[PDB]
Amino acid sequence: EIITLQLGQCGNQIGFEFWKQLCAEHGISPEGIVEEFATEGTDRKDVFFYQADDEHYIPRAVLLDLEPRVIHSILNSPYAKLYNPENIYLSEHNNWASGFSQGEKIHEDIFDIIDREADGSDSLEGFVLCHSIAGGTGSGLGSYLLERLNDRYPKKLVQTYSVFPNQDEMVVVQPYNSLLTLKRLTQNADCVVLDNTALNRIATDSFSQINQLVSTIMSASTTTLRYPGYMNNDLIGLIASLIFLMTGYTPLTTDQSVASVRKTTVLDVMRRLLQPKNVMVSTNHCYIAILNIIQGEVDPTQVHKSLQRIRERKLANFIPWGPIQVALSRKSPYLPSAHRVSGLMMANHTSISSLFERTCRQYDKLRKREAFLEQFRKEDMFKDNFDEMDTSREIVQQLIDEY
Amino acid sequence: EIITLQLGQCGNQIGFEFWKQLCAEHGISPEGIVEEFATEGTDRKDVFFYQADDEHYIPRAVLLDLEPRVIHSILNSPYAKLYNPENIYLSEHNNWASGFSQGEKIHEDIFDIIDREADGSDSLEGFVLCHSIAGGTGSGLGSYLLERLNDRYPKKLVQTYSVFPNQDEMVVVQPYNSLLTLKRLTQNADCVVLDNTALNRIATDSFSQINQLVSTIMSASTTTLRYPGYMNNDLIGLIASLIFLMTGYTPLTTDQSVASVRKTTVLDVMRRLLQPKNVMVSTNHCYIAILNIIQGEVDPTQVHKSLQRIRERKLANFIPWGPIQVALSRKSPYLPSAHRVSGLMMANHTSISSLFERTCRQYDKLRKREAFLEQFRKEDMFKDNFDEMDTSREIVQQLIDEY
Amino acid sequence: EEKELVAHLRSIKRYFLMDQGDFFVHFMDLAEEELRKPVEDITPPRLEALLELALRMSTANTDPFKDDLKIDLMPHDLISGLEAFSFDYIVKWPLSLIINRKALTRYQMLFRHMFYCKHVERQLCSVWISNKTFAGAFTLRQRMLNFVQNIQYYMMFEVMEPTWHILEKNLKSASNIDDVLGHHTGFLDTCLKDCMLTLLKVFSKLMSVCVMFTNCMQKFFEATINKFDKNFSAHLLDLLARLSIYSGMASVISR
Amino acid sequence: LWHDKYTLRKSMIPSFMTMDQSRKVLLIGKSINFLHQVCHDQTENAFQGKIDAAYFETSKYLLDVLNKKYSLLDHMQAMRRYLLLGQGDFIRHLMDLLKPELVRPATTLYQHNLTGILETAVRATNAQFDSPEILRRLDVRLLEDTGWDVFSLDYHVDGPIATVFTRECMSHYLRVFNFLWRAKRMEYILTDIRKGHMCNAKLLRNMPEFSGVLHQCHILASEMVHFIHQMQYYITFEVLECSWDELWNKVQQAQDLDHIIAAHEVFLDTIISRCLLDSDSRALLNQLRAVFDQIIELQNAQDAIYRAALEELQRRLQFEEKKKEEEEENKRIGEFKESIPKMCSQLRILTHFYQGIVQQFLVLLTTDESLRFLSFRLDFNEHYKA
Repeated sequence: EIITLQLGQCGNQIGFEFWKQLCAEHGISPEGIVEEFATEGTDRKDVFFYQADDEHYIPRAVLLDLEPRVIHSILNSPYAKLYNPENIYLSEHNNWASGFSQGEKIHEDIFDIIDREADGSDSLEGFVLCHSIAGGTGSGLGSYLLERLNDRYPKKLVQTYSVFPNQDEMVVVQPYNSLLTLKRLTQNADCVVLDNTALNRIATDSFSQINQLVSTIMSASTTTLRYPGYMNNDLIGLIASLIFLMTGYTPLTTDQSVASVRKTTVLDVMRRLLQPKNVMVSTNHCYIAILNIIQGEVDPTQVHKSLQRIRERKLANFIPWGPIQVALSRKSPYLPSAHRVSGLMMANHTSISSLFERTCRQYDKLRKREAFLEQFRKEDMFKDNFDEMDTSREIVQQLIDEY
Repeated sequence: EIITLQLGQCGNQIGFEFWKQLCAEHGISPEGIVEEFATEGTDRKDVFFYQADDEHYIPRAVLLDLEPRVIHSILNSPYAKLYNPENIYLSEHNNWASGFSQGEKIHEDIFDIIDREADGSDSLEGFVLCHSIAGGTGSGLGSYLLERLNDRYPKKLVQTYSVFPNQDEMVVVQPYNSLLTLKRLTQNADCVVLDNTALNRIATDSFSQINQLVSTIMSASTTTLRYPGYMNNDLIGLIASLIFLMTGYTPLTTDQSVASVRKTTVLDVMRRLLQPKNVMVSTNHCYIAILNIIQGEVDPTQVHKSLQRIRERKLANFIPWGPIQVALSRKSPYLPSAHRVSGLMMANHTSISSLFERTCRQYDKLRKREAFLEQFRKEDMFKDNFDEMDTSREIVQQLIDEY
Repeated sequence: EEKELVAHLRSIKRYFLMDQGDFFVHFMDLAEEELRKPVEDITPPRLEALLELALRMSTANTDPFKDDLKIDLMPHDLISGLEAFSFDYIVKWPLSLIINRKALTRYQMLFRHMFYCKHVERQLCSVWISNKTFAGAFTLRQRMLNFVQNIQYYMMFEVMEPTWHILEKNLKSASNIDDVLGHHTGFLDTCLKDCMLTLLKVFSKLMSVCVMFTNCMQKFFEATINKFDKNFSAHLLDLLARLSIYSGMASVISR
Repeated sequence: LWHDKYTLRKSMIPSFMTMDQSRKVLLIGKSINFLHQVCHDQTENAFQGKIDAAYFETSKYLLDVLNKKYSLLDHMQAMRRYLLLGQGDFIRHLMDLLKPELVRPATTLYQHNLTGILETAVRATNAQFDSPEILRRLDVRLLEDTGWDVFSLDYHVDGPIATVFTRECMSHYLRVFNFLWRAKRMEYILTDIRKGHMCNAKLLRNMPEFSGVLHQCHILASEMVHFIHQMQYYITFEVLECSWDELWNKVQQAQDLDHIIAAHEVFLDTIISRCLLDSDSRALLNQLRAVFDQIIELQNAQDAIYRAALEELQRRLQFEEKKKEEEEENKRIGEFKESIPKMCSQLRILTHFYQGIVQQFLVLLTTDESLRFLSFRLDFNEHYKA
């Protein structure tokens, strides 16, 4: 089992479309009813859903937000009735310090909800977090929740889908929020970086479609856990096989781009997952780990041949000081198999360091002139000084040095 | 297996009608579907096509062009959906120097496409190039691609169908482009000369029909490779048996000229392939090599008798310092066999030298007065000097001397 | 059709060949502490009460034949407490002619060999969360975990998944029982050949250092981690050596 | 069950049955006795009409059960495509995959490795669309040097169909398969050399001092590829396509399975005769082997002259790209020009001996009649014979 903590407008939407994808996959009706064709289903549902006496299924989700508008719109959607009104929380009434201050203020009810959800699962495995690191809501609230959660639950995993601000496109106060959120991520987060720049780049070459792609990534990541097989039957198995990450998915094709039914082997897919173009995020930098989850018919002989050929062709580079993985799953029996075989890749690669070097460069490009610090001084945390900022910057520098 | 690189308007069309002929021969539907009557086919398809999971077949073709209009029209044809949109490339926005400069500029994506196509074939044998040597696009782009390909892939064949400018009919800057393209062809090309003058002469005695004939020549050249038999089961076998070339095809008859169903032996065909009239291109000059591929029913006794009689009649002349070949194939089981037996001839003959002597004479007729060099000086390659031109001219002179 | 056999063997792959990890990830999670005790100290009425529960809670609940799993603590290990545990299965007369005691201990030999590799990498992966808050022991854990994950993927998606798919098809073209008895014992003597079960006893000693390494890290030294590296890497270069001299058995090196 | 267990007793034949009628009963009895055990199946002037009535029915039924239950004909065609290289498409891919293996000595060769390669070829080429039964018998065998001397296909056949091949056709096909394997690698060598020259002149076309000796490397090739590419045609039309046509013509009209054996047995006595694998044509084949050897010695004396020119070209590249000393290399470049006339005396003495073994080869053909069609193939346009 698992819980999802989505914050800010970004996280709220991310959750909306993630649950849309999930209910599509598992044959869950918009109202929580189960379709007749899926009555005898074999798919495991406990992982993301828990059924109710009324036979309806409820997501293990909690909605958090500093503002009402987004969630109010969500509850006007056809999927509104699905969520649990008890879990959803809205502030009665864009800065990280303010977000953390509110988090300190509204500890009690949030952790009440979290405890209630936790006690309903026998074998909870970890946490899932969806948020944006730039905006005031996501950054600060996620920081506070991560801190108090790592404190509260020292034996549960914490996974996040953190969305990073666009850089080629010029939050004016993004450097501070990003740097602080990164501090908290290093200091508490167990383990999926995301950026609007490269994401929209691949989308080209509304937020609805972008986050549909993101939800696709999340669902494909959690597929095998959802669909038990032989190997990789747990999230901890995933994490151990890799341990910051980046992702790529081959069949990112429009509903109109099915006309080119290209004979898609496993070799061509796994190859495509390697190119920098498909890496959805934007010094002979090299890899640390690679995982490829493959959906559809697959012959392990083909997998071995592809691995052999790629190894000989040396299209990849590895650390000199240490000695990939190809897991196979099964598609949901419901969504059309427009793709003969499909592939998702999650990897750890040193080049990601550059991200922080940019943000650090951004942050250093402001701290020398004290820009937009007036609001921060208002909050208690930065009321006296900003040693928090210095510690966070040095922590990020240490991480970059370690990479 | 094989790849096709077609450049410029000439090459783009050439490819269009070549693939039209291929799909007609192999019973491939315009959309890439396979007809019911051809389900159990024995013809080999991997050579020019690779099938897809959707059961459709995709050509191993790449479209290149400095201008969009031609390919845009192609994609409005009934055959549009057949091609691979990924491979097709169009410049976002008539000189050789400009073409080569762009080639230097757009190296990365072109070779990305080429590598992707190459890695999908186990036993790639060589390359096929279709282009015109006069226009700015074909000449320069083919030059650049040939250079960087011979550099990249030192173990693959490079075959071209180069179209030469009309001379009896007065590209004003054709001499420069032709001379440079010839330099590159000698310096990198493994092995089919083509001219509009004699081609249209034989056509008489639109570009659609001319290039239909050209595609006929190409397909008849590749027949036996497409249709495996006993001998000549590889392109390298072809090249070794001959090694500049010229071509001729006997049954070049209109769809209206089938009324004269002339009893067509093998002897009469192979004889007809010898005359200068049928040579589609325009000092006791003699031959170097002759190959005759014969389609339809054929008795090797007839072939031996024809060879004996022609040898006795001494209708041909050979080199005094060195010691032909008649290969047989099978027609596709689909296209009507309006011809009882048909013949295609590819030969190497010394007279082709004259071509260059004309172009050299053309080029020398301009370099003495510095005509239309203003645009060339613009590009980096000819920004400082034109030593490239001098080296190319001397190389062509050396080739003529060698002949 | 009646007292079906093909729908009766899939109820064995679910438990013996470990095709469903939803019943294991939930069973070892319950009976872990009560198996590390030495043998002749655990009460069998307690394990059966834990097996009977681990089924119905997991996704193996949708099975007509789940009531035929019995615990059978064997005397001798795969030549205690944990290394002497294995399921046992009971069938009626008509289906017994196919799956008998001669061809069920073989199902019980190639299960323990897959419960042993499944047990070590369940704990060797567990030390990964203990160290997640002295820094050179991680690069050895990466060398060990990436070896057992590379044996299991070879033992499930290369030997027991392809050979089973043959048997499913090889039973539709059967003409008599004297052939079904040929395609079954023809499936077992093939698995025990492509697996290391039939010698390669260096595998047993190689897994011995891995469990010891997890133990050492379970007590939380700087001079013993480097000893295990020289010890474990020496046995691995022996495994890759003998697995090369063969005429599959050659594709394991690429794994 | 055909060659033995039945004997025509010359002593106990009644006088009122002619000696020919006594061989139609021994053939109707044998046709029914053999139809039961091995095939595994169970069912005056009026006297002469009874024997023929029992003949034109039993034998006509023996072929039906031997073409529908065993497909005797579908194996003859399939045993030509593979065992006689009649496929061409499949043997092409099979010679590209065995190249990295057979170059090693035979001691390191083990049969269990090659089968995976053969199985790969049958899957890639057009031979995949084929009857699964006949593909079950096609395997490899290891004759008992180099990997190109102990490899050969077998296509073992046992059962009722084994009464047509009888362990002698399988001892004759392998006697043929060697001559078709040698004449197939001696051709893919000569299209590799021709492939080298098609890349040679595309690199070192800037050294005019080397084309003088490089030219003799081309002419000797094109004079050698003719003799091979022509004899390769005599194998197709004069041996395979002609001697097989006289077999499929005497099968669609034959019957009683004893006009089939005698039509397939003589089909292996002309191919042995039209090829030079006879007993009294021994002086001819050993003469051909020498020409087969001179093709290999060219490949060894070519890459030496090929590589020695690429080294000197590579040094000449680096000797000027890093600097853009001058006297210490002109002696190296100067001596390199002096080694050229040494290599020229190789290709001048290798050619003058190659022509001395071909002009001797032709004289041996004028010896026993179908060979005359070969002397015309080689001596076309009378380039030899002065």
